[PDB]
Amino acid sequence: ISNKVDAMVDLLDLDGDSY
Amino acid sequence: ISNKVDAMVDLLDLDGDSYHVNARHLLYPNCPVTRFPVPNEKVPWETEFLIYDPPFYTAERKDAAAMDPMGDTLEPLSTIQYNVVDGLRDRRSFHGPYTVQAGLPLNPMGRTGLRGRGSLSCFGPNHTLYPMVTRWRRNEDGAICRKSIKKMLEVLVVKLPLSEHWALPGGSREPGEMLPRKLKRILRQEHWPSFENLLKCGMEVYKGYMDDPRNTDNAWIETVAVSVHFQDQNDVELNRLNSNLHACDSGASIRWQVVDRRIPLYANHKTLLQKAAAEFGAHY
Amino acid sequence: IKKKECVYFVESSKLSDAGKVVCQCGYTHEQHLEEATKPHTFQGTQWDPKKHVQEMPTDAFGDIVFTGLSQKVKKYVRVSQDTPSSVIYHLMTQHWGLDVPNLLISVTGGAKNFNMKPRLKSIFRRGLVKVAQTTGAWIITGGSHTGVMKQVGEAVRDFSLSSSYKEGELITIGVATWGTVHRREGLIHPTGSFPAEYILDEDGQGNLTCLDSNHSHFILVDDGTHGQYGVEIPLRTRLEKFISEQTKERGGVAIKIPIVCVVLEGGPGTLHTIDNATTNGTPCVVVEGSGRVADVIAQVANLPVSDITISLIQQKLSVFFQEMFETFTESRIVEWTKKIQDIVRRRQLLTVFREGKDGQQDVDVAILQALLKASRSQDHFGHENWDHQLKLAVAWNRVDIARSEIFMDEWQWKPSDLHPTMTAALISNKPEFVKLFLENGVQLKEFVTWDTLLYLYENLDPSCL
Amino acid sequence: QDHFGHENWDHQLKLAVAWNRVDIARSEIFMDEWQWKPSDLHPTMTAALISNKPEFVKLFLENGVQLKEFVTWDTLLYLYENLDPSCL
Ligand SMILES: Nc1ncnc2c1nc(-c1ccccc1)n2[C@H]1C[C@H](O)[C@@H](COP(=O)(O)OP(=O)(O)OC[C@H]2O[C@@H](O)[C@@H](O)[C@@H]2O)O1
Repeated sequence: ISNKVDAMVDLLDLDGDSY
Repeated sequence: ISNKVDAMVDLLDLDGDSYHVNARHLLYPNCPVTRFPVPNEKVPWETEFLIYDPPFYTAERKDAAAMDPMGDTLEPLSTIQYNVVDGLRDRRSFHGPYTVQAGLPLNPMGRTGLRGRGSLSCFGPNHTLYPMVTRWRRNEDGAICRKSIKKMLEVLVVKLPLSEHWALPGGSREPGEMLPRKLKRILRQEHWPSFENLLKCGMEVYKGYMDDPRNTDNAWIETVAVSVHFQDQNDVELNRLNSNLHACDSGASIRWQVVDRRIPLYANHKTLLQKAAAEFGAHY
Repeated sequence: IKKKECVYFVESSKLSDAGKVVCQCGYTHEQHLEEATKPHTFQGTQWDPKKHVQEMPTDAFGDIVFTGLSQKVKKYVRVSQDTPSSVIYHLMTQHWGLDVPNLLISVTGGAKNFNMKPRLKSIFRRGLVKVAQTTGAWIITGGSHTGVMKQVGEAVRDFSLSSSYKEGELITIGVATWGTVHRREGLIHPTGSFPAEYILDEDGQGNLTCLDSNHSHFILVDDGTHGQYGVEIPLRTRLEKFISEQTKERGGVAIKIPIVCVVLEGGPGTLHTIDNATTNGTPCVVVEGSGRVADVIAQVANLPVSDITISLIQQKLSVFFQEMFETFTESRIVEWTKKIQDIVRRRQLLTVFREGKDGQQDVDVAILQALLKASRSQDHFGHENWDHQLKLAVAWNRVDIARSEIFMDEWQWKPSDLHPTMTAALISNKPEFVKLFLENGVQLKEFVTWDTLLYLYENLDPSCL
Repeated sequence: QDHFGHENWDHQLKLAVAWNRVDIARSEIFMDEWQWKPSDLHPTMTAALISNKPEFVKLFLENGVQLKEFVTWDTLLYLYENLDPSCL
């Protein structure tokens, strides 16, 4: 559980040439 | 785990101004005399409209309609003249010829919302200058002293015993205006010798209008900025002009102060220093 | 004790050199760093720096501790500009005790102080330390205490004093300029075994600079001059080119030491370094938004070659040095267009650390994506690139990358090809790679040969009973 | 506020000591890159020690206040005059 909550705390910060 | 679930419960609830300002206050330095509100759009009467009425107030001390110790007046009294030089009172403007529409003068840079002069002792634009003396902020050797990459200055400022700010040595020409280029504050603060000789060849920073908090709709302070600058570290002139400090006004403190945008100087003095700190590439 | 190979450029500067442009008192006249030829030389002519600048044994080579900042000893040495890179490498390894690095991390940018977003700080200074903690890498910073070279020192301070772990010491090498360092006086002593102290004074300095506190080692270069800034550049690239050519041996597999550049806010000189790095084939990484030259490159990184919109996009130099964007210079703008085009043209050698899209992955992962992409793009004659990448991954001790990048790709490989790597992993005691190779199908019953056992027993732990 | 140089930072730290808000005292006036020497925290270190705020002691030790140099003879003499009056 402690290793999965860490996987969730970080998951919620997502808001011609021719020469 | 209990401390991290609390960090997650709270995480999921996320679904032009160039007209004179310091003169358009609500109060005036002394007595109630509250001004009339004037928004930014309605400051230039040249292309704006009336429906305002300022609370007439004049001279603040002795005689609103006489002001004999201060010299002039216009109380349906033609007498006075707002042009050329006249007698000991220039009454000219460094912003071109202004308007005498209502018989009384008008500060060209906008309508700041009053009728009579507060403390300025002349309806005509009073003339004054603020000579700032700057040295290059030497450290224990020549070096100079850069803040990040730009050099730093040191101006001379004086704090009056009761005044709660610092001011560049200024003044207003006392007994006469053609008489010495040797302003009254410096005279009281320094034993007058050759500061005149030094100033006459100084560089002119800002000829224009001063946003004093004492402009009403007339009698507005315009100023000229002379900035004598010293380059060497000691000089006959630096050592002399540090040894010529008498002052002795019971608390009047004259300390050399560094230049920054955080000096307790008045707002107009600060913007004048900003103008003077751009000719030499200073820090500010 | 090796004060004879490392020399320093010293020569009288006021033989005949006035200008005067920087009048002050004189061009470092008598009773200064100029001490040797204080009597009359022949003429002096025009200084013209082949007026022989003597290379005598160095007088500033010791151990420096900061008075009231830290309490751990730090090594430094004064080095001439013409010192061969091999001599410096031998000095750094054999006599400073530094182990051969697994990776070079060049940190470049701008000297002028600046601030970024707290999130960017918290991600960058937490990833840069972990890039080195696992790998045993070297951080070639900019030296002194201002800007990008100060922020990396802050990063090292944020680790070595909060989680002060001896296991995995942070090795940051500071390359700066002698003649630019402020208080180098009281640091000159020709018998240098002394632990002298540095008075970290940032106020006193004028057109000079003080050394950063948080740096494991210091290297100072000089021409016997004062106030010059562009002197350490042609000994940093030259040193890095040699360290990259140098090779590691370790247990069974030998690798070529990689190198990477990490940019931040930079001026005209950072852009030139970025261009020179990619030309030699060294990947570089750009963070998503902090600075003048970095952010321009970050924004124009996916566009095809269609440019000189730079007149508009260069506003990010908000202070507008040389007083605005159209008045930098037409020549300098047309020069920067070519440089930006050249940088963007090498897609493989350049990466940008886009915040929202890559930081959640990591900064560590992208900073190792750069090296893996460079190795993949390098010409290799068939199959050599995959095994070189695996060899690098063994030294990285990054099992997550070694899996997700060079085993999730569908290249041809036989289980026998992993035997030289299996031996290195067994010797170095990395059970996580043993598990990975057993998952991929390395049959031990066939891998364990008589010669493999004989070689393994010659590489026991020397500290074992 | 106009402050003549460096006074503003130390005034903010003085306020933060009284706030007993270590999170703000960190995130706002130590995450900003102003110049400071570890000696400048000594008057604040003494106040924190007297008021028994170990969270500020930890913050100042992280920022680099070396106790071996901070603890002077006069500092000890001043500290012993500000013991807990309710203590034995
Ligand atoms: N050690 C140094 N070297 C080169 N100038 C340095 C410097 N210390 C200072 C410095 C001095 C007093 C206060 C604060 C800072 N200055 C100055 C002079 C320069 O005119 C200006 C442009 O700022 P800049 O940002 O334009 O600079 P560059 O882009 O050219 O590169 C920057 C370097 O750092 C390395 O990692 C390489 O990457 C690259 O040689 O600052």
